[PDB]
Formats: sequence, structure tokens, C-alpha cells
Amino acid sequence: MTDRYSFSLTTFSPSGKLGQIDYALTAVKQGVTSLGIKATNGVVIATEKKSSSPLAMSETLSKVSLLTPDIGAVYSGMGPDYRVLVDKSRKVAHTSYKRIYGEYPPTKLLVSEVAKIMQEATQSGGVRPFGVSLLIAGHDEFNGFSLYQVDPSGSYFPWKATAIGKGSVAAKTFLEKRWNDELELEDAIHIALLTLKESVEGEFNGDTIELAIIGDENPDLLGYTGIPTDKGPRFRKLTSQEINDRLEAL
Amino acid sequence: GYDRHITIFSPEGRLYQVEYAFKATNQTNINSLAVRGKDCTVVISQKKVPDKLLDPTTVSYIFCISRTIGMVVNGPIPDARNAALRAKAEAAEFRYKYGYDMPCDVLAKRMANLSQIYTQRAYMRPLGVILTFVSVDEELGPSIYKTDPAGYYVGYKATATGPKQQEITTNLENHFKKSKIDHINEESWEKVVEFAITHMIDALGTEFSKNDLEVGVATKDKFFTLSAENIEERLVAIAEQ
Amino acid sequence: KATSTGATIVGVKFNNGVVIAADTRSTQGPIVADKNCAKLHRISPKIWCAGAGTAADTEAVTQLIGSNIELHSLYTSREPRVVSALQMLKQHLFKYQGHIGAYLIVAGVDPTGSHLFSIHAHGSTDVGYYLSLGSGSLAAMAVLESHWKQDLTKEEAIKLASDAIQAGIWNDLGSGSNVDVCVMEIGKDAEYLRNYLTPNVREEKQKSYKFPRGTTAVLKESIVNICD
Amino acid sequence: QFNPYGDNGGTILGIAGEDFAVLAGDTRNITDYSINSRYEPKVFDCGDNIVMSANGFAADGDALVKRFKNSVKWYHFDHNDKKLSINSAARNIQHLLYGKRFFPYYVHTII
Amino acid sequence: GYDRALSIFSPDGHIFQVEYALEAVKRGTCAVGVKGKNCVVLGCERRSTLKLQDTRITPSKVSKIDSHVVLSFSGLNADSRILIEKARVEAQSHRLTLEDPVTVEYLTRYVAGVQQRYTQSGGVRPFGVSTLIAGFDPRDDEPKLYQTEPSGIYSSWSAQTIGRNSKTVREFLEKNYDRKEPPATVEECVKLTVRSLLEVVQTGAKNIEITVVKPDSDIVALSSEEINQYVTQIEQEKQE
Amino acid sequence: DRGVSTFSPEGRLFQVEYSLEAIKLGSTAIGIATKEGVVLGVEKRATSPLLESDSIEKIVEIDRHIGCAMSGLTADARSMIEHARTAAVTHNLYYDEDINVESLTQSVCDLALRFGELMSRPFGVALLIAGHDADDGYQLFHAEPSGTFYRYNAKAIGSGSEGAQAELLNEWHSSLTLKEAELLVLKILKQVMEEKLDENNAQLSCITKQDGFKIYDNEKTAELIKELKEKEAAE
Amino acid sequence: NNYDGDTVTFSPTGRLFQVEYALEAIKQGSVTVGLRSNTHAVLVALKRNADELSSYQKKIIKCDEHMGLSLAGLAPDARVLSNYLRQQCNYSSLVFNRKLAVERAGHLLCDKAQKNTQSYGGRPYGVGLLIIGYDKSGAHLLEFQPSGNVTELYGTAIGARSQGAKTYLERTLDTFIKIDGNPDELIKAGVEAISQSLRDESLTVDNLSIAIVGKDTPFTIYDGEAVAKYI
Amino acid sequence: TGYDLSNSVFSPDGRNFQVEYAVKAVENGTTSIGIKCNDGVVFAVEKLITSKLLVPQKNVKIQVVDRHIGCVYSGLIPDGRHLVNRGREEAASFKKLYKTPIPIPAFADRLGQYVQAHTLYNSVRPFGVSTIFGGVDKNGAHLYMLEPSGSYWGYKGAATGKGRQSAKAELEKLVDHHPEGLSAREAVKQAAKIIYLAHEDNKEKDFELEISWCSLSETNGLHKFVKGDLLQEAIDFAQKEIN
Amino acid sequence: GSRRYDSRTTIFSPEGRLYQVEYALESISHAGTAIGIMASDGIVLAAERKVTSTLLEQDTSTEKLYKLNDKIAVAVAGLTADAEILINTARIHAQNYLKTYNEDIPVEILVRRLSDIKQGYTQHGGLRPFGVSFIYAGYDDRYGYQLYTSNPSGNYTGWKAISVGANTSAAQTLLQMDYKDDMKVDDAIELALKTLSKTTDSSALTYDRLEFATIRKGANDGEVYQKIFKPQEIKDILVKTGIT
Ligand SMILES: [Cl-]
Ligand SMILES: [Mg+2]
Repeated sequence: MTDRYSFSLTTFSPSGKLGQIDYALTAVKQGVTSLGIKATNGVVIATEKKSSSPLAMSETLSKVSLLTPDIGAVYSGMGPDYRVLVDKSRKVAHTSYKRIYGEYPPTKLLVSEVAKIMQEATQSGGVRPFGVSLLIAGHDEFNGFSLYQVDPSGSYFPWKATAIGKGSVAAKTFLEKRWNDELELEDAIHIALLTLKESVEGEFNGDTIELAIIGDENPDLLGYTGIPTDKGPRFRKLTSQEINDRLEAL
Repeated sequence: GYDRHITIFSPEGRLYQVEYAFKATNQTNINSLAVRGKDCTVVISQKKVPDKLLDPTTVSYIFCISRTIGMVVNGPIPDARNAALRAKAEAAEFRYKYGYDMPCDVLAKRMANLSQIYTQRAYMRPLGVILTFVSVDEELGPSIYKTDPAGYYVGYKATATGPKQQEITTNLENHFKKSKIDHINEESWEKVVEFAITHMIDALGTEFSKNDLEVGVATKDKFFTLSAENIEERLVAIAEQ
Repeated sequence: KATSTGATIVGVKFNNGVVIAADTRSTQGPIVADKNCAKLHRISPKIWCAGAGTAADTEAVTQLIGSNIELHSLYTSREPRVVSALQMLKQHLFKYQGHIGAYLIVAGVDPTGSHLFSIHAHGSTDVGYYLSLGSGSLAAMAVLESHWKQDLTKEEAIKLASDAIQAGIWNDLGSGSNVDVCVMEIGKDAEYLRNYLTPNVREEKQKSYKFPRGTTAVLKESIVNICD
Repeated sequence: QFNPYGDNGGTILGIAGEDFAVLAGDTRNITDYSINSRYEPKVFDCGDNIVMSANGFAADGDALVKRFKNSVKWYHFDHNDKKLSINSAARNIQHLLYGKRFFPYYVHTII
Repeated sequence: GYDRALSIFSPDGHIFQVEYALEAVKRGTCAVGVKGKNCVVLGCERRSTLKLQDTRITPSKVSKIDSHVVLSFSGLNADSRILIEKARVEAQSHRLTLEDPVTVEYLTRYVAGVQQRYTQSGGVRPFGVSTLIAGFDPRDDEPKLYQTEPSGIYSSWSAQTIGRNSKTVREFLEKNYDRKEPPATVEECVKLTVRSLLEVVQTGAKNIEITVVKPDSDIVALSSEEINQYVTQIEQEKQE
Repeated sequence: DRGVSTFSPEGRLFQVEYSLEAIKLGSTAIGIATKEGVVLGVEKRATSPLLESDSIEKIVEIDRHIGCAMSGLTADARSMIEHARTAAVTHNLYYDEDINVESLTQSVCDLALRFGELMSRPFGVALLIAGHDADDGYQLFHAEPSGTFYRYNAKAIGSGSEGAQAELLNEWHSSLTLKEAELLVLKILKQVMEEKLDENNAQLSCITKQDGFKIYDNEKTAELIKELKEKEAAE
Repeated sequence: NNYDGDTVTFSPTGRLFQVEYALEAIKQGSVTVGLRSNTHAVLVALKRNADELSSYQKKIIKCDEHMGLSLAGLAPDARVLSNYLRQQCNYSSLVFNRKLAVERAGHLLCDKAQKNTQSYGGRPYGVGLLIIGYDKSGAHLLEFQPSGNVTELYGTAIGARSQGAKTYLERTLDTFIKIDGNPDELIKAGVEAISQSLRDESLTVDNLSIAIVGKDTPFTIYDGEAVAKYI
Repeated sequence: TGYDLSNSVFSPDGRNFQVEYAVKAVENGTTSIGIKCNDGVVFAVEKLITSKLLVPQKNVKIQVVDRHIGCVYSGLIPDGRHLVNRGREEAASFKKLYKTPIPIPAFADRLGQYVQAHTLYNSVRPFGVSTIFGGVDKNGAHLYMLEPSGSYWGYKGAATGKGRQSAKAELEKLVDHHPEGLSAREAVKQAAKIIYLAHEDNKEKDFELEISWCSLSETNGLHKFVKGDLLQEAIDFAQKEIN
Repeated sequence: GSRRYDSRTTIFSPEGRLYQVEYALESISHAGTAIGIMASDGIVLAAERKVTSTLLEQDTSTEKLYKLNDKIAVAVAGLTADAEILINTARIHAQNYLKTYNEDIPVEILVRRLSDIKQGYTQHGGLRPFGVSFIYAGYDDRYGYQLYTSNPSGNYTGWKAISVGANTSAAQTLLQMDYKDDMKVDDAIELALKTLSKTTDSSALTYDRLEFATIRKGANDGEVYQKIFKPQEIKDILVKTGIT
């Protein structure tokens, strides 16, 4: 045995292309549409819960994941690749930051750590790149609210609003017309739901849509009282009912 | 065309070795079914002993992973036992480290992560098996979580696996469309097993003797498999109404 | 020369949960380093941890396990259990053969119910309805053995716990100052009651020691550059 | 505390003549004030016309002789059955002994 | 670890990776070495395809390995740095243990040994570098000039050139260098070195570097103007 | 591609067979064993007249009683020589004696097949190992990259080897003197060399019991070349 | 064809070509004969020279006082395998004060050769071995193939033209097995056996190599004028 | 194509062709069988006499693991020896930790997981043997057969090698004609017959019969070779049936 | 076994070229142009972001210009993710040096270190090289203001003015035409922006498509200041130099 693939599986072609990264992006293109919109007092990330079977309980499959109390993530592409990246992202937030500084990492630096992991799968021996693009939304004290995209290459970019996957080209055009620097969080959620409807074929409701926000601190979700400085997580996943309420004002 | 030999992306963004591992899954020509009751989770699987020289008691694709968790496998037996041994080791380790029994969904996720690794690392091949984990979880209640060679997993109200999964799946879909509930509204596991066998008969259009089936049952604090005589008692009750 | 503080720490089980309490003195030898430290720590939202012995080891071990508990909670999509913290703590401590001088009372609630354990530096654990640790454990246990009963209410358990801490405060030289309390009830958020009692307030000084300005002789003044 | 060494007594004597050599030793083996054996051979024919004795701690003595005899065997294998000369044997035994410089064979060797 | 045998024999008994490393040397800028009676001169070509270059800070082609030995090269620039670093470490190691600086032959033998090692070790390619190593042995006044190549063979030379168009300048040196009477002074040696490069270089401007090494750790690099005076005098004698 | 340790359909190791082709391209080296000593001679083959030929070292001392000549990719021989020297010195340290020539040769040949995917390829050089010990007297061995070594009364390796070996076949007899061997090496080297043989493009050496291994001065060899020319003109 | 690039690849008919090519190296090797009675076991080997100036390559290697072998194929591989046997014989004596049984020696050689046929990077051994010995169950003769197959025999031959000697031994089986307490006659039978494999060349004094081991006979090799008696 | 050039590669069918090629090596080997009797198991194997020079009864093929398990295999003999060596290590470590000798089903999985592991990577070759093995433990007699893929099941009777079809047909008759069971001494006789009958696929050369058995009453649950009079009795019974 | 799938990233071609290095350089030739210009009183770094969007958050975005320490900055051309791996290693080397000697790392020593890391990937390990070319702008008290470039081969050279990325041939000709030795930072700022304006593949050069930085001794007295230009500051300098 032993891993005898100690050589790179991603290499430069004569034209300068890194084939495996391009193909990973093609897998992302086939993926279900997900989007992110940044408001003045929050960020929203959303996607479609494309249920593989009606017998499957799609609530048990989380496409939108909490990384830290103030950071959340969504993806387009290969689900299993996303799931393991979320596990690594959660751990690296502790091992390379919280266990050192006693606080959670700022959005940009966690994004940087996730990006590094994805970059290494592009160069290290005997592995393929991750077949996902990530959208990471978050808040921290000194940078405020932010939204980042991370690609299979390990490249990341900050966005005011964007979309990835299936209908991203049409969705990004839709977002360009609607976005301004004066949006409140509820306005961004409204625009998110409008944008997402265009790329969804079948049912469009709180059970088929996954949506989370980075907004105000939620002391009700903290689990304890007594420490004034601890005010609770800013990441909150919207319920099926909360989504449907906003679909009537749509 | 070495992108078809190892787990790297094709130009279409596909992993052919994963797709071919899904095809190996049906090599045994066996169909399995899982459903949930009020207090139990039942899994049934076809049993085929084509050789008379075989000891039929040793021919099985249902595994007792832990006291609480059971696992049925769709695929070749060598890969099935590979997955079974690992799942048992993982469940035992979990209990030692964290002081409580490994949940069914957590074990499924763990095995799904291990599968995901085989789809990304070139030196390891995927296992040509689909794993259906069942239990009565102390927090979530009756649970069905299924894993495949892609590293995908999800919870199910009910599920089916094998060459004729579609026929069974649609049959199950139609029943739950009528009842409008996420489980079989029945008190005893015996009747949930009877439901499972009845709907497999309807879907496949074949009759079963006691040696044509294999049954696993999960209750609170234990998973167990039924003997041929236990199954016979089930088959008699089905025929008598 | 590491900190090993004197303390009185207790844990008391009641009707619908568990309560833990502690004093607020940190010692350096015979010297009182901190007159109002916080000995009640968090492991998870509803699991809390009182610590005694080598101060650095108690804090470090509670934070490490708390970190791994959070990752475990996220991985399993489940609220963390007290027995998980207990098992992770004791296996860590046992591996180091007592060289990590952490002595803990662990207490909390989870889906399984309410729990109360103690952990010793060498890696042994105990179960109980009432427990005490620290240099004032004997003073506190004397009170617990005198007044504890079965089926305590929330308000009774807080009273018993704080009375046990007070016994340590007055009679043990290692313990003093204030009484912290944390209540963990089933179905409710855990309420941390920082400085629940403050019976040792410093009396007004007889004289102000504010010096006339210019009293201290100075050789050199210079503006320091903190900016870039 | 465990003492890895012991003293098995014994006395050996080597004398070189003009065209001969003798290596003699008593056959008594002891610990403290007890006799283990009245006849336990201590001087050994190691082949190639070489005789050897490693007196002191008998376990180390037996180990050394055994390893030297083995060295004679492998000298024949590696060097076309060449006879191991007494000077070459002596230098070889130095290396066997010094190999355990920091956990010595507790013996006084004579060949 | 990566263990793949990159340097292997072909049916005709050739090791192509070593031979292709020589082709990288053929592409490199021309380097030349000429030893006089009491000096050695190293000349190097600078391709004028790169102007806007900062010549103060740009890596110079001749490198001091110790105070008494120098190394120039033709081929891959990045590869050469690894050999230069190793040589410099070994030079100090030799001083530390032997209490004497390296001989020029010893230093050459070491560098040549490193190059050879990279031709039969797994997971590595050969150096795309040939070197000219020149200097004087400690307390010795006899000039030394050696050459190494990717295969790891090395030898002593009265005069030698490596790199692109080295065939042409070797042609020049073979008819212009007399062994019975080598360039008796620094001037004569530098002149013959500049002349040899002028067969190949193009403009005698910033395209020629010259470094003179004399006994007892006396090493100096000539400036643009000093070299320009040699370039001027050579062509004025040629107009005849 | 294909394994470095692969067998051909004929039952030969590809890489070993290919390294033998590299040795055929090497400069000629000749050895002749006599009862008065063993002579080793080599063609230097300088690529240019500016190359100082006395820096070409194709004959090398392993110990006082053992010498060695090489042919092929001569850079590969350096680690082989290093090993040989270490083995010779180490045996003396362990046994207070000289090592047998055969034992030394066997130790060198043990390196040969230590290649795979250890070194990445076989050595591309053949060695003529000559020496003296008390047990077997004057000896000459031919060490190949296959790990095989043959003892020879006389042997030629390199580009002119088959022509030289045919010549050695006719000339060698068991009563040759050291002087007769010296001239014989010079005669056969001169026959197979491209350039005209002199003291600067050829080198002689010998191993005797009394004086040990000695590389001949260019002045000493020049006299033997002149002695050769006259005796060939003598008939 | 497409399946002979390495030892880790079966062919569509279930063959291992690298092992078969290693077997081919033995067939190119010089002939060597093994045979035994109930008291003695004998090796006879035709040594091969490079040319008339060269020595004749040694074929027989001693492994212990009671055991040794002869080789045909790659000689360095025989040195590796015989060294391993020496160590195993030696381990048995040092640790257990016990002479290694010839049959157990065969099992050890089989297993060592097998590991080189199932793993990537390695190669099979390219040599055949004939092991003779005298242990607690009498005289023994083994034939080793680098496929891993080891076989206990009364007599055999390996190398080029070995079929002639093997047929002779198959005829003479009932005669030579009965040659007890007569070393010279058993060797004669072996020399006559190996003669059935000669063409153009005949057995000379530096050509022939003989080894013998028996009841009161340590493993000893005869070369040079010591075998002139049998020519 | 090219899917069959490397182990652990799934073909578009979902097949591992390298494992299927290993089966061809098994099918090329001599016939070996196993018979499960009332209180034990009987193993038998065909040993082809390639030449008169082979010493009779010396080249023993059947192997013991621990003291209660017997193993026989067809195909590449060295591969089988390698598998038994592993099995012996597995059995030793099991007994070391758990005291009790390894149960036969437990032992079966140890071999099974090991063989299966050699179908997971391209850096190893699958085993070129099918192994019939078994013995007696605390729950009684067990007979198993294990393929190159790692696949194994429990058997009433088992056969592999060149004459497996002939043997299987004979085994199937015994199962049908003896639902109550077969005695250990009967099984030895029947094993001799089946090998003699299966030798028709290898009729060119003559052969040597080798038999072993583990039986609770006949061998005290220990693996033993059938020797001398009992072996000759089985040979006579076999020779009588073919004529 | 595994050998079958090995691309062999560290081999010479028959012409004596490193395949992967050459192909990595081909990749870099499609990256946004980065320009460095060294003046007597400072250094200018100018770089073009690749075809951007109106929704890209520019003020928090960084793809071209990175700070290695207070004295040294880099402009990137190629794979941004590859560049960040090397940048972090360089930042650590600078700090290691500062801890060891209690002095800021000289520019060339840092450049040589990073270039040696790149070299290693071309000679051993069997991994693909980093698809990155750097322009190093820095200051130390030995050589003063310095410009360097390194590429995937690990080769580095010093420059007065240099470009990397797309259209380097056109850019280098334009720089060679208008550069003079006695030039000042404000003049160099103009040259850099004019060169990008002409070589760009975009229709027009605007603030949102640029990253800009200066290293000046325009820091109050005997010290050096790095200035990573803000989006509004890039917009102002574009108007000042008369490009928009
Ligand atoms: Cl996991
Ligand atoms: Mg894979």
C-alpha cells in the first residue's frame, strides 16, 4: 500500500491552463444556484434545497452551514466536498485562531484559511481539486459585514452581491439592477427571494429554499445569561415559516 | 483517457470511477427496503442462495454495527464487510471517547466522509456499496440514513436500494402521499415488518418464502435480525388477510 | 511558582437541574493576587465548570475541552452532553499522569438530563448530588453534610450552595471575598450570577493618600511615538 | 533496583610458550557463598586454532564467546574460508567489547 | 516521498536528462576562463535583450565561494544558486574541521560530486548548469581553473569556455592560447579574455563582465570603463 | 513508462544492458596480471588540447595493495571508489590486516544492483580492480554494473575492448615479466586509440607486493613508449 | 504484452509475465545437477567462463555446516538469497541450539521470493537454486524457483540443457537412491547425469564443481584438481 | 479500454478485471476440496506428480493454522502460503488478547479483510488463490471458501481448481443423499473419491492424494493429517468407485 | 502502479527547457499587467485587476499588491492563490530575520529566499510549480530603493523599470522609451499609468480596474512609508495625470 501518488494530478497544459481546476469549475457550473447579498446592517445567503427524492428528508441536509457564531457558508457544486470543507473550516477557526487569540476569526481570515486548503488540493500529491465554489458571509467588530466567494483554485473575492452555479449569469445581472449601498437587511432578503425564484423550476417555498442571515446579535440563541459582553451569534438560519411570510410580501 | 481510471475530473466535471462504483452496487441483484414505525425502524432485503453447497445461515447483507445501529448493504460482500468492520470500529471508538452511543446519522456522516475521501484521493478506490443505516435514536427517534460511493448521505422517511429500487420507491411514495405522515402508524414492530414485506411484494410482483427474505429490526436500545421462523410467522400473518 | 489558588467550589443538584458556586479569591502563596477572580467557567452554553488546583491547568483544560466540545456539537448537529466533557477531560488528565494539576467540578444540563461530576488531576471521576473542592472543601462539605436533603428546590439549592461557599470564605484562609453562582435548570437558559453575594466590602480608609503634584522627583520627560 | 550484573567467580590463566600456548581455568561456578556447579566449562575452542575465556559475569561471558564464535563463522563466509589469525581475532574482540562501551560486558577476556 | 527515476539509461546507453541538461547550458550566456602566469580571469557575457536592468542589484555572474576562489556558470540561473550555496557552506565547513581553506580542486570535486549525485538519485533532475571554478590554493601562487558539467565530470583547463557559441570562442582560444607562454601579466590575460568574448558578444558595452583573481585572496571585478578601454584598444589594432 | 528493475523477455535487466552500452562508449582501460605484478593502463582521451591532461584521473588507488582503472561514465565511479576505500580501511580497522582483493571487489559489486524506485539507476562505468594479497597473490578483476565480477589474467574494457581482448588472447602467457606486461599494455592501447599514443594521452600504473600501488610518472611512461617503438622496429 | 510492464499485473489468462521472464534467466544459465541417496546428497555444477583468460563463475555456495546450494541465473540474486539462508540457519543455531531443517529452509526461501511477486516497485529474483542438506530426517534435495515454488526431490537439474540430465536421473532413480555409505559412487552418478547436458564442451578440471553433504560429512565444495578424480 | 491493466480500477461495468484474471490462475490450479461432516471438516487436495523424481508424501500442501484450523488452496501456491502466514499471525494475536483460540467465522473474516485489502490499491496484486479452510470451535464445525475478490461464504461442501465442476456435482449428491449428515470417517472416504473423480480434468499425469481432518470425536477438535492405514483405506475406497 | 499517471513535472525537454516552467509562464502572460518603476526618491507599483464587475467590493479587495513588511511590497501576476502561499512564507522569513539579527531583512535576501523556494519545485518533489511572477518593490539602508522580479523558474533579476503579466513586450518597450535615471516618483507614477493605459486590453483605464502603491521616503524625515492607494485616491491620480 502506502499512498504512492506523491506527484501533482493538476498540471499546466501547453496553453497555460490548469485542466483539473477548469473541470472543477465546470462541476460548479452544473451545481444548483446559490447567492449572497450584502446590506448595510446584514448579509443574506440563500440556495435551493434540490431534494434528490421526495422520500428524503431535506431538512437533514444542510446546504447553509454555521462556521462560527458570526460566519455562515453556502455552496454550489459537489455536496460531499462542501461537507468536509465545512468540517475543516470549523476546526481551523479554532486551531489556527480561537485557541491562540481567545476569539473567533474575522470573516476574511477564515476565508483565507479555507482558500488555502482548496489551493493545496490543487498542488499537493495524489489529490484532485475540490469541486465547489463557496459563498461565505460574516461579521466581525473591525471589518463589519462582508461576503466572499471562494473558487476551486483557492482564489477568493469580496462581493456586494453575487451568485454561483447553474443560473449565475442571469442572477448576477438581476442583482446588478437591484443592489444599492442603502439596502436594509429585509430589502436584501426580498431581493434574494426574487432572484432565486428565476432559477427554481418546481416548488418555491420555505421547505424547498434554504436561507440564512448574518445580522444583529441574538442573545436568545446564546444559551446563557450573566456575561454582558457575550451577546449571542449573528448567524441565524431562517425557518420555513419565516421564509413563507416574506413570500406573501413578494 | 486516464481520467476514467482514477478519481479525477473528466472534462464534463464528472468522476467516472464513482459512477462505475454505483454500477457495482447492483452486482448482487438484491433489493433492500427500509421503513419507520412509531417505536421502530425496519429493514428488509432479498436473500438469494443460488448454490446448494452454501451454508445459507452465513449468507447475509445485514450487519449489527452496534447494539443500537443496524446496517444493510447493497453491493459485493467483500466491500460490504470492509464497510461493516470499519463502521463497528468507528461506533466503538465513538462511545469510548465521547461517553455515549454513536447516533445513526453521525455514523452515516462519518462513513460518508470516508467515502468522500476515496473520491478525492487517487490511491484509494471507492467502495462499490450503498450503506443503509437504521436505528431508534435516543434524540431523533426512528432513523434511516443512507450512504453511497459519492460520499452523499441523507435522512429518509423510507428508502429502497437495488436494481428495482424505482418500483419500490414509487410504491412507497404513493402510500405516504395517501397517509400524509412520515412513518407507518403502527404500535408493534411485527406489523411494521409485515407492512414492509407486503409493499415489497406489491412493488416487485413476486411472492416470498421464509428463505427468500432477510429482516432487521431496530427498537429502543437494540437492533436485531429475525430468524427464518420469525419471518415465516410474518409471512403467515400477511397471507391470512 | 505557577498560580495555585485557594478556593471553595461546590456543586448541588436540585429538582429540575443543578447549581454550582465558588468564592472569588486567587492566592499567590500567602498573598491575595486577585480579590475578585471568576472561577466559574464555560465549557458549553449549558455546561459549566468550577476549577481548583493549578490555575493555569484548570483554565487551559476547560478551554481545550470546551473547544473540542463545540466542534463535536457542530459535527453531530447535537447539543453537547456532560458525559462527553467528563470523558474527554479524564482521558486528557490521565494521559499526563497528574502533571496537569486540574481539579474540577463539572455540572450542566443536556438532552439526557441534569448532571454533576468531579474530576481529579490524575484522571479519576466521581458522581454525586453534592460535591466540594478546593482548600475550603472540608469547611464547605461540613455545611453540605449538615443541611443537604433530597428534593431541594431551586431557591433552596442556591441558599445551600452559597452557605457552603461562605463556610469556606470565613474559615479557610485560601478562600475569601465574594460568592459566584451559576444555575443550570432543565428547559431554561443557564443564569450566571456574578458576585451573587458581596459580604467582604473594603471599609472607608481613614486618610486619602493623594500626593501633592510634583512630589516625585523626575530626571527625564519624553513623548512616546505609538503611531506609524 | 534491578542490578543487571553478577559475579560468578572463577579464575583463568593464559601462558604463551615458544611454539605453544595454554589457556587454563577452574571449572567452579558460584554466586555469593554458594556453588552453582563444580564443572561448568569456562575455556572454549573457538575454531581456527583459537581458545577463549571471558571470566567474570558468566552471562556476559557466554554472550561474548558466542558472538566471537559467530564472528569466526562469518569471517569464513565473507573471506573465502580464510583462517582468522590470532591478531585479527584480538582486534575483532576489541570491537565486540567496545560496541558496548556504555553498557559493558562485565568480563575479563583472554584468548 | 517522490522517488521517480528521472535520469535513466536509454537503449543506446545515453542518459537523456543529463544530455538535455547540457542543452540548457548551451542556451545560457557565454562564460570564459583564462589563466595567466600569475592570475586567472573569468569573463562573462551579458545579453543586451534586457535593458532597464538595475546592474547594482541584479545577481552578478561571477560568485565568490570563499575569499580565494570564485565560481562562474552557464545555464539555469536558479539552479546555479543551489550549487553556489552548497559550495560556500562546504568551504566554511572545510575551514572549521581541517583548519585550512579549500583547494580549488577540492571545491571543484565537491560541486562536481553534487551534480553527479543529482544524476542517479530518485525524484530529482540534473542541474542545468556547467561551472568554471577558478582561484589559488592557500599559500600557493600557481593559477587554478577547473570546469564542471551536469554529468558530474570535472577537469583542469589552461583556458576554457562554456555556454552559447562557446564552440566559436574555444576555436579562438585554441589558436590564440600558447601553453609554453601563458599571458604573463594581468593586462595580457584580461585582453585575451575580452578578445575571446568579442568573437561572440555583439557590442562591447555592458555585455562583457571581467573578474580578475590573483594569489592571496586578491579578487576584483573590472568596471564598465576599464573593460571599455580594452574593447577600444582591441579594435584599433584590428583596423590594420 | 516501465519499471527501472524490469526484466526483458530474454531474462535480462534492461537498465543493466543499457549501462553496458554506455561503457562501450568509454575510453579504453587495460589490465594484465603477472607473477611479478599487475599492470593497469588507460586511454585519457582529452576532448580539447586546452584541457590539462594530468587532471584526468582514470586510474585510482583504493589501498596500498589495491589499484583500480575505470571506463564509461567516470563520474559514477567516484562513489564506488569512496566505498572501496572505506571498505578497505574499515576491514583493516576491524581485523588489523589487509583485505583480500576478491573481498574488496565483492563489496564494490554489492552496490551494483542497489537501484530501483537506493539509487535511481545502475552505474554507467566498469572497473578493473587489480591488487595483491598473501593468499591468492597477484589478481585482476572486472567489476560490472550487473554486480558480476570475473577474475582475469588480462582484460580490456571500453571502446577498443574486443579488438584489445583478441590481442590479449594471443599475447598473454603465464611467464610474462612486469616489463613485458607494461610494453604489452602500451602496444595494445596504441593499437585501439584514435589519437597517437604518448605519455600525455595515456597513463600506466602497477601493483607489486614490495612497493604497492604506483601511478607511473609521464617521464617513466615516455621511456617505455620509446622502448616499445624500437622493439617494434627491430623486426 | 500489455501486462508484462511490472510484477503487480496479471495477464487476461492469469499469468505473471515478469515472473516468467525471471524464469527465463534460469534457462540461459549454466547447467547444475542435484541428487541424493539416504546417507549423502550431492551437487554437481558446470561452471561457465567469460572467455579463455577469465575464471569460471562459481556456482555452489555453503550456507551452514549441514546445508548449501547451487545456482543458475543471476548470480547476485543467489548471493542475496544464500545470505538470507545463512542468517536463518544461524538464527536457528544461536536462539534454539538447533540445526535448521532443509524443508523449513525451503519454506523461508519461498516466502521471501513471493513478496517480490506481489508488490509494486520490486522485481522477482532471477535465479534458480538447488539446495542440498543433511538434517535430523536424513539427506534432502530441494529445487527453488523465483516464482516461489520450492520442491523436494530425489534428483533434478536446472539451467540450459538440463532436460538431458533430468531424464537420466529419472531412469537411474532406483540405482542412485541406493548408493548409501559410498560418496564417490554417488558423485559419479551426478557427474554422469550432468554429462547428458553437455554439447561441444566436456568436463575439465576448472570446469567442474562438486559439493557433498552427508551423515558424517560437513558441506564441502570440491574444485580444481580435487575433481580430476571424477573426470 | 485499459481498465484491466490496473488493480482496483472499476470498469464501466463496475468490475475489477484484475481480480477476474486472478480467478483464471485459480482455475488453472489443481483440484482441492472441503467437506463439512457431523462434528468437523475434511480437506483433500490433488497433487500432480510432474515427475518420478518427486519424493512421495513430502511436498505437503495442506497447512494448519493454530491447532484447530486447516487450510487448502488452488492456484499460485506461494500466494496461498502468504495468506496462511497472515492467518497464523491473526490467530496468534486473537489468542494473545482474548485467550480463547480464534473462532472459525472470526478467522474467516480476518483472511477475508486481508484479501479484500489487496483489491483496494494498484500497488498490490490480488491473490491468485481460492482458499478452502475451516475447523472446530465452541459453536461446532465450520467450512469456508475464500475467493481472490475477498468474497467468502460458509459451505456444506466446497471445491476449487481445474476439476471444480466435477467435484461440485459430486458434493451436491452428498448434500442431497445425506440431509441428516455425514460422519468424519465417511467424509474422508468421500473426499478421496471426489479427488479421484475430479482427476479426469488432469488425466495426463498421475497424482498423489492428500487428506486432512478436524473432528470433535476423531481428533479432539485438532487438525490432523490422514496417514497410513486410514489413508490407504480411503485410497482403496476411491479406486474401487472409479472402476 | 502509480507511475502510469505521473506527468513528471520536473524534467527537461530535448531542447533543455523545463516544460512546466514554460507552461506556467504561458499562464502568467494572460494575467493582468503589473508594472514597477524605480525612481531616485521612491518606487511605484501599478497593476491592472482582471475584467472586474460593478458588484465587486473594491475597497476591501486585494489581488495584485501585497505588503511583505513595512519596507517591502510585491505586485502579483498569475494564480492569486499560489501567490498568497508564497507571500505568507516571505512574511515569515522577514520576521525570522528580524528576530535573529534585530534588523529589517535586506530586500535581496528576501527575494533570493522566495526564488529558491520556487526553484525547488522545478528540480525535486514531482509537484507542479507555482504559477506566479512577482515584482518586488523595497527599501533597505544598503542599496536603497530596489526593484526585482521572480518567475516560476526561481530566477530573479534587478530592474529600474519592469512589467509582468499580459503585454509585457509592448509595456517594456514603452517603459524603455520614456524612462530616465534622474526621474522622480511623481513622474514615475505618470509613466506607469500611461503605460497601462496603452497596453490594456480593456476599452479604457478606470480606477475600479487598478491597484496602485508607492514606497516613498516621503515619510517624515529618515524613514520609509508604504502607501497602498484607496479607490478614491486612484481615481484622483487618474484625473491628475489626465487619463480620465
Ligand atoms: Cl469524519
Ligand atoms: Mg480514488
